[PDB]
Amino acid sequence: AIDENKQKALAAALGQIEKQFGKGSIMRLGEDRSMDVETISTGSLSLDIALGAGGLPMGRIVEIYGPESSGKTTLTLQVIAAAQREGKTCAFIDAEHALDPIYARKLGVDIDNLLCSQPDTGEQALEICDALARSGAVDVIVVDSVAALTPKAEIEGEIGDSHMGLAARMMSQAMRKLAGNLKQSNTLLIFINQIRMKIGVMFGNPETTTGGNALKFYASVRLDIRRIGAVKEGENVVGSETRVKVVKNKIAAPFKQAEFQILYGEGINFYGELVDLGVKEKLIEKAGAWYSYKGEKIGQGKANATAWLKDNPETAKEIEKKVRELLLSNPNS
Amino acid sequence: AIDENKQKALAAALGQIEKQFGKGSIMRLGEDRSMDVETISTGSLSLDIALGAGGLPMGRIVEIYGPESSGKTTLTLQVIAAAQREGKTCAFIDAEHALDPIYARKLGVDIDNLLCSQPDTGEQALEICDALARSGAVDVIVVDSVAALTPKAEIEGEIGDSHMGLAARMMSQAMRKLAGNLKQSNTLLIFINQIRMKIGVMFGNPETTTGGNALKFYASVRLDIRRIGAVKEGENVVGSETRVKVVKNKIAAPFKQAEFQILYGEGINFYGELVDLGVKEKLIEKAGAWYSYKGEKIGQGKANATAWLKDNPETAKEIEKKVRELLLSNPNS
Amino acid sequence: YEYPVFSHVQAGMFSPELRTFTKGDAERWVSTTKKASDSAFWLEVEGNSMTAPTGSKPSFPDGMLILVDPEQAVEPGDFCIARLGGDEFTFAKLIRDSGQVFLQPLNPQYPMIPCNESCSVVGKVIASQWP
DNA sequence: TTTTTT
Ligand SMILES: Nc1ncnc2c1ncn2[C@@H]1O[C@H](COP(=O)(O)OP(=O)(O)OP(O)(O)=S)[C@@H](O)[C@H]1O
Ligand SMILES: Nc1ncnc2c1ncn2[C@@H]1O[C@H](COP(=O)(O)OP(=O)(O)OP(O)(O)=S)[C@@H](O)[C@H]1O
Ligand SMILES: [Mg+2]
Ligand SMILES: [Mg+2]
Repeated sequence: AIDENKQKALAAALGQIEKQFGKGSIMRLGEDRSMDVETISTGSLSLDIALGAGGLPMGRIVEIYGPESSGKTTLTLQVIAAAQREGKTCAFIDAEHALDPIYARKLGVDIDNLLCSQPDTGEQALEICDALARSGAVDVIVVDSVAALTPKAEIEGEIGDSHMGLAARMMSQAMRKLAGNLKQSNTLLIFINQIRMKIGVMFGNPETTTGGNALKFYASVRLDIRRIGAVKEGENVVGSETRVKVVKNKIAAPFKQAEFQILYGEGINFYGELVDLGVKEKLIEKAGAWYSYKGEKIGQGKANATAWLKDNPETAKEIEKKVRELLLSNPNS
Repeated sequence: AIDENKQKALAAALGQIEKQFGKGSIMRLGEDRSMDVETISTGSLSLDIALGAGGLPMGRIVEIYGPESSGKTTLTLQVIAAAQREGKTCAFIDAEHALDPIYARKLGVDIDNLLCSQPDTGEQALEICDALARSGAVDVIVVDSVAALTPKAEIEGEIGDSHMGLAARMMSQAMRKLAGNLKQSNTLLIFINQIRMKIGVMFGNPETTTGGNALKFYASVRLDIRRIGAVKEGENVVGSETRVKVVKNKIAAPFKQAEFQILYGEGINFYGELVDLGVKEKLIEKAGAWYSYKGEKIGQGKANATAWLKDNPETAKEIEKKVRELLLSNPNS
Repeated sequence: YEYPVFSHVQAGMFSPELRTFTKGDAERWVSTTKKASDSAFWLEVEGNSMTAPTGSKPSFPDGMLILVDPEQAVEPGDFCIARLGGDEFTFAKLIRDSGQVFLQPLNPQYPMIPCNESCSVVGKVIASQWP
């Protein structure tokens, strides 16, 4: 009786809403394929495992922050290169004006197909990001150094003028205007942030990000990257040991962390990640300081085992396939 | 003499008003069954206790706000799942464009029946909510992050353009147009809000919510939800310790607090809430770290007690009925 | 130097504070020799939970004004104003014992306040004046 | 109405 009337009224109101706003304006979440979460590789297998879904989600906002030389730009460029290897077009908004195209080419980024912008003001940078997202022809956008997103009024004024909450207001408005566009065009916007000092922190580090509080609410994934050591080939420092913490995750469980090596000129050491992950998944036998695979001793020390894995592509593919099958909780294909 | 004339005049005026506006236009407050307060479970028993009347009221406006990853969406989806278990029809207005359908399914939400809309503009969102309320076939509507309710003018504008109070005026008009419709159709509209910083607040609350001042007045219940700790299974963080403070209540006493755990992939830990409420209500004995029910030692620590109460459905239901009888100030008919 | 006087702070309960204070608020201004920042303000104590036993100083009995400077970092062993959940405030001394933050009172009769992640330090208590 | 910053 009343249930049939309710179903009729629901159908009529739904049809009215589709007529007023569009075919996809409202529908059941079960049949909504635009709400499916799709992810792309971050260039680090340990990070893809720590992210739960297998990478950074498409159509969302991602924040990567950390101290100086912690690896933010390198990790972001590895994400860009991995996306470009899958035929995607990417853009890099270099607000800090400190992007080296030769290093990006060294990390594997196709420099010729990478859209780069060095904006004068933060409003211009966010307008360029909005235009690229609305176009739908750009899959990954990176805004280097959110802290460098300077308001036009701040640029026009002299040093010493107080612009109270101007950047925070601008970033809040940008988040408002960009969340829907990014979701509509399935464009991944990665904001790189710097770390700033903070008063009264009872728990955790006495640190804060720049640009205000809106990016905390709007980011689907927030990554805390830090340099936890050095990689040495004898006496030369050839890389850095980096830890990435997933302080926020909207597509999987948060607070997982990843450890990998950023080797200068090469980027994230994928093969070192393979060594460590095969060791942890009992695929590679760890006998003190000696590493072995299926009985065959592959070498001693992490560096020599990584060199061996470079030397033998087939066992590398086998270990990678087994680790990806065993550890990735959301396989797509 | 004088009183009879007054009664005659009042009866004539009442009849005139009913003829002009309708049968239920005016009547005594005591014989108005439409004005009775009807509540639905929030998915958290401690929150049902804190709200006084046993849950969020039907036909009202509810605001939930807090910091990032405080559990606003999870609490909302637990409310939606609890309502859907009772056969109600729910709608999710995802203005943030950051809803995971799979995680919503994991929280118990009937995804195939959850109406989902990702509006382009804030006016479109509020008009969809108004149409759903006027339909009378949707029981619960949630607007995720009214901070993302961007006015059409602001969306069509540029980054950095000033729209003073435009979202606030739009939310004020939405409240004015929606309060009566929600009351008439007995639809619960839940607004999720993000937290911004007040500049210049030397002491007191340093935070506001987005959207202006109208939501503060029109909300019957306002919930301040925060993450107060972590739930760890030794090393992995498997959940969060959550506090909810009822900062506004039009249906019971405010400023009561609710503590519960949000487990990732499960939602609100109902069994842990049952354990704590039984311990408080002298039903479960706690000797240091030992939990015991009627002499039988059920486990050591909160997690073991929760697991034991999960493994014994009969005693769980018994404790749940006892707690619902005892603690509920306003047990629903 | 003279600073605004803003409401009261419960010493040992984390009591809610309903009302928001700007520099333009408050009709009470109290002067002292302490050279604090321009965000410093006075808080008057209602509560005896931070009254030290006689013979041990410092002590903060009910009614005395405490100067709070949010621009000075609070280290363990110092006196501070702590905010819980954005709305609740307390006046206790801060110690970071065993890696978990605690607010302990100067009165043994009152318990130590555990701090969660929703707790932050409003400022450092740097002066004391009777009204 | 809007929003931190070192
Ligand atoms: N052109 C380069 N050649 C070799 N090593 C480099 C080069 N550029 C950066 N590195 C190193 O790569 C590591 C990470 O560099 P980045 O990705 O620039 O770090 P970052 O997080 O961007 O820090 P910033 O931007 O300088 S504050 C550091 O150890 C750098 O020394
Ligand atoms: N898909 C998911 N899988 C596992 N954990 C999740 C997932 N989505 C959210 N969580 C966690 O669940 C907790 C509550 O998350 P939410 O309900 O989204 O809170 P929230 O207030 O909506 O935060 P926002 O919307 O990002 S500001 C957090 O600890 C999240 O990290
Ligand atoms: Mg950089
Ligand atoms: Mg959410």
